[PDB]
Amino acid sequence: DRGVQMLLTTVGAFAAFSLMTIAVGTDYWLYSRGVCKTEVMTHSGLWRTCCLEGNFKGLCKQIDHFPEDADYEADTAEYFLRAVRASSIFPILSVILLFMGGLCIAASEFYKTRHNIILSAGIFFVSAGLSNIIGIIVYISANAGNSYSYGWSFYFGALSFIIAEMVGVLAVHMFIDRHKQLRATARA
Amino acid sequence: DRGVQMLLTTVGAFAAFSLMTIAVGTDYWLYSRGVCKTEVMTHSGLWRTCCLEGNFKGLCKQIDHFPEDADYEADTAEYFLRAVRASSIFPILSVILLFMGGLCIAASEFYKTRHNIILSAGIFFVSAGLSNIIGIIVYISANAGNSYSYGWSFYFGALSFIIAEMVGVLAVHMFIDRHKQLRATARATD
Amino acid sequence: DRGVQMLLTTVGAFAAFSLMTIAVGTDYWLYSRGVCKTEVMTHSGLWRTCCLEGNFKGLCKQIDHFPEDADYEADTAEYFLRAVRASSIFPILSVILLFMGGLCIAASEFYKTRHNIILSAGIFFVSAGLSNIIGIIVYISANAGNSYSYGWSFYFGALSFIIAEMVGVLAVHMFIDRHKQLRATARA
Amino acid sequence: DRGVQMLLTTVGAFAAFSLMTIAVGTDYWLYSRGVCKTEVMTHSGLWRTCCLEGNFKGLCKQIDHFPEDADYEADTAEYFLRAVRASSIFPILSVILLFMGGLCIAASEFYKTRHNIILSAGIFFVSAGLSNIIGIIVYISANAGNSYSYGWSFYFGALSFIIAEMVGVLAVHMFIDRHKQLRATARATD
Amino acid sequence: KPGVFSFLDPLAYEIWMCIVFAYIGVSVVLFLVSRFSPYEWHTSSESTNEFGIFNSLWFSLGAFMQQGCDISPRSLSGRIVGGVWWFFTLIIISSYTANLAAFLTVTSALSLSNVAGVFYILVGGLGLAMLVALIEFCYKSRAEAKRMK
Amino acid sequence: PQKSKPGVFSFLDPLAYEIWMCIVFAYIGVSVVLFLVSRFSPYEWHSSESTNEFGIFNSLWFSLGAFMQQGCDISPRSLSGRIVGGVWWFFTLIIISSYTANLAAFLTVERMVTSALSLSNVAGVFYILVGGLGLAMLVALIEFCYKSRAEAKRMK
Amino acid sequence: PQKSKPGVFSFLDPLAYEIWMCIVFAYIGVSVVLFLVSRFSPYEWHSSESTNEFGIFNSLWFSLGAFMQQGCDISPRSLSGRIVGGVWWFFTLIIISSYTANLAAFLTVERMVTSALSLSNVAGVFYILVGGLGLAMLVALIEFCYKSRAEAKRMK
Amino acid sequence: KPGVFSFLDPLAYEIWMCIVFAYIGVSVVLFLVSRFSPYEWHTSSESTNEFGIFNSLWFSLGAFMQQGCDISPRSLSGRIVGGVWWFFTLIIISSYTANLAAFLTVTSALSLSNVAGVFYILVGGLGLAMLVALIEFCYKSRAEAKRMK
Ligand SMILES: [Ca+2]
Ligand SMILES: [Cl-]
Ligand SMILES: [Cl-]
Repeated sequence: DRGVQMLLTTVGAFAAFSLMTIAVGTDYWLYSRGVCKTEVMTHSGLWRTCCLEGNFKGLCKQIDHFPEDADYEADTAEYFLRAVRASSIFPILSVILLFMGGLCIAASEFYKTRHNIILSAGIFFVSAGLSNIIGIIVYISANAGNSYSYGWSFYFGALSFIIAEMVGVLAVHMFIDRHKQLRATARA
Repeated sequence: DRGVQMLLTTVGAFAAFSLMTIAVGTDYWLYSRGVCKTEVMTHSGLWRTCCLEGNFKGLCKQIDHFPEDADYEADTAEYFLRAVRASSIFPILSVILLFMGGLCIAASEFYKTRHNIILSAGIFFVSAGLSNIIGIIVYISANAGNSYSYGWSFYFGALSFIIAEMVGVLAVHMFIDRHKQLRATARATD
Repeated sequence: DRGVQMLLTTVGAFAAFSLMTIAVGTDYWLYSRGVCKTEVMTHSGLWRTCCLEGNFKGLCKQIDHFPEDADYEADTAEYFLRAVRASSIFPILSVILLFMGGLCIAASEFYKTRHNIILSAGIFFVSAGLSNIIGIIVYISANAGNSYSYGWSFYFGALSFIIAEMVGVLAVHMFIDRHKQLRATARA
Repeated sequence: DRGVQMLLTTVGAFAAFSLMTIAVGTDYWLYSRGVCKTEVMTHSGLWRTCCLEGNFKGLCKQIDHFPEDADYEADTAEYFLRAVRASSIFPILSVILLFMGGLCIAASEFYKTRHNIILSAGIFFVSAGLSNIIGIIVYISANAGNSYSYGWSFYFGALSFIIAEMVGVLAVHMFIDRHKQLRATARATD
Repeated sequence: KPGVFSFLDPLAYEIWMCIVFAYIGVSVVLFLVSRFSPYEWHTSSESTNEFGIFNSLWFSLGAFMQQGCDISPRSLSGRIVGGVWWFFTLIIISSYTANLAAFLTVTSALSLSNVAGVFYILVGGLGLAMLVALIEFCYKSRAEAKRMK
Repeated sequence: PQKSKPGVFSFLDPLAYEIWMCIVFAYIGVSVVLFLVSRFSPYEWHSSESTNEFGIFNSLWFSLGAFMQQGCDISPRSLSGRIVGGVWWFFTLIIISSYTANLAAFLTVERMVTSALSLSNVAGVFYILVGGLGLAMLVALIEFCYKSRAEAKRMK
Repeated sequence: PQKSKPGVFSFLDPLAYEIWMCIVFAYIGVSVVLFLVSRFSPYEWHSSESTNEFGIFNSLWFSLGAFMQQGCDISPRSLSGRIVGGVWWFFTLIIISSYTANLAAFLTVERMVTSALSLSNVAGVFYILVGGLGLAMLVALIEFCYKSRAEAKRMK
Repeated sequence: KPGVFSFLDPLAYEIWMCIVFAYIGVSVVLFLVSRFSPYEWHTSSESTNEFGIFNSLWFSLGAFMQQGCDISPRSLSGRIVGGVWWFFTLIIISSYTANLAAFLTVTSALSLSNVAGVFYILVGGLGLAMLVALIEFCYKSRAEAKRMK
């Protein structure tokens, strides 16, 4: 049904947006050993890492994305990857693309005569999914530079990517159905 | 040809069930060195191990599925595999599914009107074969975890799996033929 | 044309039979170092090996297919392979099959009302080819038990196999054409 | 669209021929250490090697394709490869085939009735590309048989091969279009 | 102490997760570029291609499994997706085979205890497929019974 | 004593005999399940022709082709058939990679009881291939003879 | 100093750059020759439709599929086209085997200037795949926009 | 000193010759079992299958090259031939790849001097195919010119 499809697509869009917004704004991206001052269990996110045990429990410290190493013989690829991870450009791009898809799906309901808004929403949703993929790869690969595990914030982003792709599929299906109905009306 | 197909299906079903029951009951699964007292040529099945030749020839002892000591509990996967082997749930499940397939075959031969019973029998036979495959894999994996050989009970189980799959194919063919005949009769009448 | 095809089939059958008969009846199967008495260049065949240089040039000696070795721990597979090589069962079987195929072709020429003789000839020819394959494999594998090369007898047998398979293809094509002509006559 | 296709085909043919001739003539194929006197940064093409920088900057010497001594004629394969490289037969053959393709294009543009000229031009262009590939492989293999780099003559040859293949595709398309138009006219007239 | 799923050892967990993510993304993009354009539909309306979302996922799985398929993309964007997926698949599967050959050579025949996991996965997939087939058959039978009333 | 050369059937060495028997069983079961999920439903039947071509023989051929990494003329189209095919594909990938990891090393191992492969290490597969060709020829000839006798009896 | 991790495009390491450029050239030439031998003859044409579907784009797709060991919906049927296909198949077999011999070892080599593969060694292929998906999306959107503008101008 | 054809090193030339012999035999047997029976022809007369000698050789080559085909045998004998050829092909190609990895692991990138031989074979095949296509075209053109007179 058109109403069922619209409800499912809107619900998925909102759920994905909320999950990704929580993922960006939370500090449970990774569990690893470290120091929250300036080596106990630490939970890390995108911008800050905090300890979970010991005397320094509950203290959060900002992530140093540019460590003061010897720095000799440094390829620009590592600096570019570190800058991409520090700026979190792809998670933020995914957030903005999801929000723009949500506005497009909202606009189509108030602009039912216009059909390319739904296609734009689908494009935005699948682009947000691809942005999620690139951001996840960037974050994991930057983590490379001995036991670690990811919290629910990382898996929140994973489910956000999956839901965004599913919602994009549903939006493109709605576009197909609208154009097919228009063609059938024109034929008769 | 329906009658000869029915007879072949019944004969194969009974043969597979009998072979699986004999294989499960009998202890001629593996020939390997061991002891029957709570190193000589012994034979072992699913429940008990007995020795051949020697002074303790013909003495059977139950298999201990949790050897060594200290009750090493560090990984749950090994405990799960050992429990699955000890219960022998998959060969027995294969036997049960074969029995339900035979019962379905008999009920279909009695009712002669409800066609879904043939499909249920075929499904039961296929599932019995799959359960036999799983049980064989579990048994061999637990055995791996001194030259050895497999007895005639193991090959009885293998033949049971093969015949069960054959009977499942025959039953599905019978169901398809019944639906085709029904459709042809419906087309002719209308 | 049917006459051209039959002429080519007969010519190929005769050429293959002659080539294999030369291959079995010659002593240039293999070139290797050895002794022709009871270590100079020696040319070997299926039954005898002869020298090509030195004081013993021109002297031929029979091939010992059952050497007097220690013989302990000898599997029956090696003995069976040695027996197959010594008997040359597959080259002789190929020769017999080629001759029988030629006789079938001649009979079909003299029994034109009968059509299964051509199919029998094709079966005989392809079976002779497969026999050639097995025979050369047996001979090479038995040669395993450091420079060696094959003479023109082995390659004569190889060309005999190729020609036999080609002639079998032609004979089966003739069978197909005869049956097609019969079916066309029956239809009209 | 026939005229624009003809113009593109002629432009590409001329570009490929010019690039191949320049690449063959010029000596900026490889940058490597060497000597120009009968170890400094030198450049080498297909015929001669010249040095850059230093006191002997700008001095060119002909390449000796049979280095070392003792005239080691042990294996004929190496001698064949060295002769093939020294003759430079494949790049020059590519140049010749490109010239014949251009000549065929020009002749077709005049006759306008014999359609086999376009097919011949396409065949010549394809063969020229294949000869260029073979020449590149022979050159690199002989070079392999100290960091090095490839100059702009090597990439001129590569671009020549690419453009020659593109023009061959265009010429085959033109031949197909001419035959299609002829068939359509024949069907319409009869 | 390799587990029942030791055949997944040559690649890391992150690689497997990103493989699933990439498979989903490639299939979705294939469906999008195949079916979004109204000019690729002609006259219900039948598309010029058989590349729905289900068929796109099947094509992607066949490409990654080195097994082939009965359909192939024909448009420019669809073929771009297919080619980039082919390149990714070739690299990933070749890397897996090379690292597996390295892992198995740390000449002893492989034992069944090393592939029991893949056997279990196969039987579980067979059971799941049978369950879906019977559920679909029951749904169709119930619909037919309701329509016949 | 003398070093033992690999046997005629040394191509089965890389995997244990238990794995070989389990592979045969898995192949049979997969073919049966594929045929079942393809053909059992009367809603897949149209005197009547099935929507798909996945009979028992065709299912066995498909499974053999998938295991040999070859492929055939048919492909499952239903959701359940595709689940069966995909899981069989994953199984084939894992098993074939494990088998072909060190086949050449397994074909030349000498036991007491880099070099090019010799024909003695592949004579077994050559023998099996020729035997298969002969078996196919015999089956085809038997089929032709039976058909000819049946046609003659029909016309007589 | 610090050990250098393999680059983002370390998957090209097993073969030299000369081999890569020669592979690209061989692929282009094989596609062109396949198209030529398939479509040049007017006797293969029937307003008129060709006997085969081996146009330039389809030939390129076939060659790419053959090189990626995937296969496509078409296969050459003529004697000349089959020679091209077979020789390209032999070339692909040799080259792909040589490339995939030691890919994993080439993806993890550390240089001063067994372990599981990590995502850092495959981030390059993941980046390329996502870029390809984006490029395909852009091309499809451009095609739709151009078609819509053309249709609007046609109706106006 | 490996030659231009060093990619054939992992197998002995005897194996290669027997491979050609086996390929010829399998193709011939495929043609025979596909086309010999008059009961497989129905009504010129059109066969039930597309397995002529040329198509049989093409199928065998595709099977050995790990490339697939557009046709597959359907009869019992034809499928027996195809299955035994598939088994032989899998064994032989897997052995070649394993021995090639061993030969190349006697991490240095491969050089073009190791594959120049396969490149030469490819270009020679392309030239031969073009020659056959042009000869066929010339034959057809001459026949058409003679018929038009
Ligand atoms: Ca390998
Ligand atoms: Cl017991
Ligand atoms: Cl120069």
